Amino acid sequence: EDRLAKEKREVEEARRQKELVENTRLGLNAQITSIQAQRQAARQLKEEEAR
Amino acid sequence: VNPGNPVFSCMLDPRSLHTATSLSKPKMIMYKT
Amino acid sequence: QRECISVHVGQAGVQIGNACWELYCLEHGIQPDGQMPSDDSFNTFFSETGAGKHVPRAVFVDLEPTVIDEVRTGTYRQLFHPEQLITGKEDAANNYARGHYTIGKELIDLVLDRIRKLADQCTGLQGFLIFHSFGGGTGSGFTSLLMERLSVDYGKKSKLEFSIYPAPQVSTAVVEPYNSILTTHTTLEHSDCAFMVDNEAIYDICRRNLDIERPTYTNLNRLISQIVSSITASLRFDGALNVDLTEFQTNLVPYPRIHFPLATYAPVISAEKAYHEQLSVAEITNACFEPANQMVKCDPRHGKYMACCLLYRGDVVPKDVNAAIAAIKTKRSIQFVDWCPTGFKVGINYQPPTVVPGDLAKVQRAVCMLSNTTAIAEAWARLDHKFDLMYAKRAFVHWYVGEGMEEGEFSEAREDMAALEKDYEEVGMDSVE
Amino acid sequence: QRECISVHVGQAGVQIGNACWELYCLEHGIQPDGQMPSDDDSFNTFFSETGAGKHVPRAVFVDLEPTVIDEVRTGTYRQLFHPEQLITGKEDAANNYARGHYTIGKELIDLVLDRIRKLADQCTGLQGFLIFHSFGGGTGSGFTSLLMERLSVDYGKKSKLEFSIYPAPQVSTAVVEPYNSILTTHTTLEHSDCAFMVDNEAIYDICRRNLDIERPTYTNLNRLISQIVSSITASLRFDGALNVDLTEFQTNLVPYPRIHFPLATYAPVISAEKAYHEQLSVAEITNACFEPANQMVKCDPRHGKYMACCLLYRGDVVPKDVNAAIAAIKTKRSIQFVDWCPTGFKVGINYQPPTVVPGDLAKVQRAVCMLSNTTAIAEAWARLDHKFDLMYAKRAFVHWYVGEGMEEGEFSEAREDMAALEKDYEEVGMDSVE
Amino acid sequence: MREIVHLQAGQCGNQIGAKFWEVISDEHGIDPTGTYHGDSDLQLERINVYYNEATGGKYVPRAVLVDLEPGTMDSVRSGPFGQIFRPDNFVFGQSGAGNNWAKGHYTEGAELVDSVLDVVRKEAESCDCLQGFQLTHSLGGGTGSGMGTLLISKIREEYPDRIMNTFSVVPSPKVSDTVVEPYNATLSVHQLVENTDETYCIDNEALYDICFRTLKLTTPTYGDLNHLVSATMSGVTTCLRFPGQLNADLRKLAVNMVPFPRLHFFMPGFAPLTSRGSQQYRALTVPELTQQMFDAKNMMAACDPRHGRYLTVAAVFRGRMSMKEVDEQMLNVQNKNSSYFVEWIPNNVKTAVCDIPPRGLKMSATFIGNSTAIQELFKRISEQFTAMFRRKAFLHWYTGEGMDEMEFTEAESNMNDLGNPVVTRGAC
Amino acid sequence: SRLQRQCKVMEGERRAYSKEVHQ
Ligand SMILES: Nc1nc2c(ncn2[C@@H]2O[C@H](COP(=O)(O)OP(=O)(O)OP(=O)(O)O)[C@@H](O)[C@H]2O)c(=O)[nH]1
Ligand SMILES: Nc1nc2c(ncn2[C@@H]2O[C@H](COP(=O)(O)OP(=O)(O)OP(=O)(O)O)[C@@H](O)[C@H]2O)c(=O)[nH]1
Ligand SMILES: Nc1nc2c(ncn2[C@@H]2O[C@H](COP(=O)(O)OP(=O)(O)O)[C@@H](O)[C@H]2O)c(=O)[nH]1
Repeated sequence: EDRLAKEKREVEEARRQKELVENTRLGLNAQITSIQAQRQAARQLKEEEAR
Repeated sequence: VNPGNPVFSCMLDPRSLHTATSLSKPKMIMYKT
Repeated sequence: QRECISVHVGQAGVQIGNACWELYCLEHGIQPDGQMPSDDSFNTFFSETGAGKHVPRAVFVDLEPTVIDEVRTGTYRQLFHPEQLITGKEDAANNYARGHYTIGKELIDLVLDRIRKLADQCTGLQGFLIFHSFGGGTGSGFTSLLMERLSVDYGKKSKLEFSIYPAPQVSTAVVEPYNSILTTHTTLEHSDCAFMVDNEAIYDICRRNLDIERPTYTNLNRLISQIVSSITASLRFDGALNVDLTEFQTNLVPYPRIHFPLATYAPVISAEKAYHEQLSVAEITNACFEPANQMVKCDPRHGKYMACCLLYRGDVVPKDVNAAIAAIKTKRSIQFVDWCPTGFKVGINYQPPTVVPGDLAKVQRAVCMLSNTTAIAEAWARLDHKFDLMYAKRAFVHWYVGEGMEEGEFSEAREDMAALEKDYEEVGMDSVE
Repeated sequence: QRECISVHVGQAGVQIGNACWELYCLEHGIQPDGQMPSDDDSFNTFFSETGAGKHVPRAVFVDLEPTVIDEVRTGTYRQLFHPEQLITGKEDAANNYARGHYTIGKELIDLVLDRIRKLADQCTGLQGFLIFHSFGGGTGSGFTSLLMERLSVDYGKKSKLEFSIYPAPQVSTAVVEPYNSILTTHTTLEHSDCAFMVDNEAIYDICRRNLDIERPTYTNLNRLISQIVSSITASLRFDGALNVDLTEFQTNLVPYPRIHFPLATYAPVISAEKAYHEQLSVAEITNACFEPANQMVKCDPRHGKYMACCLLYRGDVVPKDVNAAIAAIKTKRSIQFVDWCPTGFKVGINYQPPTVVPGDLAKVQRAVCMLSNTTAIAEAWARLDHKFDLMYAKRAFVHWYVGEGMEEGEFSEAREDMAALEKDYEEVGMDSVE
Repeated sequence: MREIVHLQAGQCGNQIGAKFWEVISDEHGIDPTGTYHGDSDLQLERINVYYNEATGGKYVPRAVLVDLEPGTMDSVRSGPFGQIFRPDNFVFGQSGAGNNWAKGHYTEGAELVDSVLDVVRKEAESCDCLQGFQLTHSLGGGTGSGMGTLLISKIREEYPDRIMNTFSVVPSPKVSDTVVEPYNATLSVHQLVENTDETYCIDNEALYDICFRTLKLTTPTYGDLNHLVSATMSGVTTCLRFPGQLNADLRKLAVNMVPFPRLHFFMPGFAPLTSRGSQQYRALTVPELTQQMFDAKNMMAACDPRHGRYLTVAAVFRGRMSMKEVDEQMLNVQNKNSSYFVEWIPNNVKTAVCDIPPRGLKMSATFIGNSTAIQELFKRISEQFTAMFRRKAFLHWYTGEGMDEMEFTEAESNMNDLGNPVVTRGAC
Repeated sequence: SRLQRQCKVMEGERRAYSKEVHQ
């Protein structure tokens, strides 16, 4: 039973690293979407000053 | 306090952890002397 | 409970303060008009006004308007108390004599009176954070006069400066050596610990790691905001090694005169780069000691480290910190002083970095590395050499001496710099006795 | 664990690395995006880790001249490599060893050693380096010479395997290839730990002969080189009956401090419509390795003596059918050895069959890499020294070398050192009579 | 009935001591409020040795807490089993020891040690023996050393005949944490030596090794590291709680472990410490336990006994075990290895068995060794402080706080004149 | 000059020895 308790803490560390890396992925994907939005604004600015 | 601590901790039910004999009483066997 | 008062003197200080209070608001969840949409966390840089709003424990001082008026017109108008924001009516005009002597008396009494209620509205006062530059007359002279008053008034409380260093190669003004030498003459005897942050080093870091080919003051000041929020987070949250400003300053100054440590940030990754690296505890500490991520343009190879405090913020394993520090201490390129074997100072906090909408990538580890080095002696010598050529011909000194300054004070401004150079040589030479 | 760092320098190195990492991604299972389509550690030596398992290769793509790293950075694999892992210069070396080693080397050598420093930091215990260049162009000669010098200074106890492209006797691409080759071999004779030599011409001839391609290009040639490098570095990548390491190859191939120049060749280079017709045993593949037309360097092996021989079988290979094949080759007479090294054939067994990319090679269950150290390379070395001597008789193209900054005496030092190398080649040759 | 108060001081003692209470509570049944939601009656028949009963089944822990910066205090409270301490016990001190052995034995300290002794006195009168005390501090630092010393001094100055087992985290040998780690300690050891009865130098670098070399704990929080420290503290004071055969209290240990009145610095160590995978492969038995009890790997210190001699070592075993096996392993592990154990004092080992084993284990033990090799850790501090008082470095701070140079030299002298003894009586 | 340390540490030992002779 002590062995299984230690395995359950192994699973605890597993869920901690999983949730943290998923939070990392969502936040940085938000950053990527923001920077592509800025780039699209830059292209629209380019086209309108060409006009 | 933590069921993963380096030294032991267990949550097995201690009242079931008792054994008797032919002419004895059920002794509470983790805290008997 | 444990509070420290923020002062932002000069235009550099005011916009660094705008960036930092933006950062603090998005740290603690404060809506940028004061109100907090729903205890012992905000009450160290924020004071709740008895009903619902949280006014910062900050005072923004400028000798000339429009810099404060940007704040008073902008989004953060409702956040600050309209009397903490103090404006003069005439610019310091990049003159130390006007920052210090002639137009200082119309503002310094109001500033000290204003610091007085912030100290009164504080159960335990712990320190001051003065944000300025060694450039303009405002950030030189009014900072000097402010520390002269605070040394008399609150001498047993710590004073941490955030100084913008006069750039070694680019500059923006011809009287930066004059103003810098005079203001560091005056703040050597009154300051407590003056963290130094140079413009050109961040100019390099914003090209190298941030991949921004055209950055500016918004990015520069927000990185320095990340620095100050990284160091003043131990007394803002709960940590594994919670570490006070007095503890910052007790393990960085060897002697009473050497109080100029250099900062560095770690993860300066640029969003579309963190898909490919660990940003692990060992390699962030390795990237701290790289001689390109220094916030002051100064090579650490021609110098020795005195003492160095590392502040790890986020999910950091403190024993991975142990292993990283063990890896650092064995390398032959990172040379230390022989009299201080105990060099690397852990501070641990469980608060991850919080993303301002912008450029720095979201990371779960961030270590701020504040090191006191003998390598800033060469930078001080370069600044003294800049002083020498202009002092040799009475260039621009008629402007100062005709406006309160004397020709005399330039002298001991030169010889205490000579004394500081001699002191750095004395601490740099190896012990033989 | 058994990590290995790849450094691809020069255009030849960069595109051989393109084929190499393409093959590695198709063999392990990493898609070009870098995400793992899992649905265990046999990625750990070349690829590495990050958050959420975006697998990134441990390569350093260095070219002094741009656009050659740029088709990689704008191509299919634009996100597999780290964006500033690939280091690009802005000054072509202009086929000049002296510019790649003496003028345009300092703007990039510090930064590439910084990148090698942090890639070696991202390792537990590093097994070795695989450097990829040619003995031709200025980047390949000069920057490899400076890089080998600095890596030997900093990491002096470490295995450095290198895959050089040989200056071919006949085809040629530049006219200063003898100059670059002799100078870079003078510089790398004291530093290169093991330099596997691969000539273009024999690849060209076998592509004509048994690949049945009348019209192939460097995609095919560098693809075959990708096959041969994936063959040499596979035992540190998977499991095998007889596992073989880079230090084991170092020990086995080279007996003297200087004769460290093996010659490679592949086995089943059969061509799909040619593969259904054929046995694919363990015996005839070794016979094909020793057949004197399927080598990777245009050098006749019957005009020389074999010094050492390492064979690396991959796939469904029997580790006693290798015994039978090696016994047959020992009984054969035309394959003749030196009298001081009776033990010649070094077995390596791997359980992983070759994984073919969409291209030229076929579905084969058995492929043996062949690394033979032989005395026959003396003929090719005297052949290149012939060209260097007749070019240097009338001081052809030497004003660029002397005007960029390297002095005249390096040519004489290179000639003296290569005369010593040719004497070493001849002295290791004859039988013992004492 | 005996009684031991658990004085805690500084971030170190706070978290460590917090872990103490959590571990001892569970072993005694007490829940995170105070109710004895426990099992065996043998758990309450002796709880007046760590918990004073509060009208209403709330066994409140006798724990005085002294921090000079309300911060590690808030932590103690929030912590699950951290709402059981009595408000008054929490002695805050809005200020900051600022890592300065001076700013703790002189300034901020004085204006708090008065309130501290108050709580202590009250908790010291509510007793029927006041066997002794127990301080959790970080020799290297401020709130730990400054206060620790001031408090430890005041305690011995008043209560004269009572034990004082301090569990201190001696400055590490590899990496440090406070640049003033040397100074902070040299001034401290000075006090600890001439005042305490039984320290238990728990070096940090050690616990780390135990975390990656024996337990394989991958991501080791500062929490797991504490549980180890707790196991020892508890074991040492087990006989004065649960019953057993050859019982041995705290005076017992000292009297039978301190050769001359100074060699009191001891080395800790648990016993059944296994792993997260090897446990299924290990069979517990007095034999096996010993090869681990004596495996320097456990010894949570920093001076592999191999490089020194062993004055006296006590091992408080816990669990149903045959004393034959006990004495046997003890002697056998004192014959095979003999060049280590000194000879000027025969029967070097000291046995002890407190029946009732740990909760969730068949057998256990706590190895406490008094090695002459401890000179190692001491030597480092001395040499470190040496090159620190010479070039008068990071001293301006301490000096200003009213600490004359001699106050440091005198201290260095002592630890050096404490290093010598260990060799004097470590040569025979 | 600056006697200070003499009177301080001697006063400490005097009041010490005086206290454990009171006891
Ligand atoms: N981040 C940041 N740095 C600044 C800013 N303005 C100035 N600096 C730095 O400060 C140096 C000169 O400006 P200051 O010293 O602040 O001049 P000032 O304090 O406004 O003094 P006055 O001219 O009297 O108004 C420059 O070299 C910059 O590096 C700013 O707005 N943001
Ligand atoms: N497989 C393969 N071999 C090549 C390639 N390019 C060149 N080679 C061989 O290399 C020899 C010289 O090319 P390099 O040494 O790579 O020239 P380089 O690296 O571009 O040097 P610079 O022109 O200065 O940039 C030629 O004779 C070819 O035989 C290539 O792209 N792929
Ligand atoms: N055993 C244990 N040690 C700790 C814990 N937290 C911190 N420490 C150690 O305490 C030391 C620092 O204590 P110190 O700076 O003196 O704290 P202070 O007393 O408040 O000044 C560090 O070296 C830590 O390793 C813990 O939870 N358990």
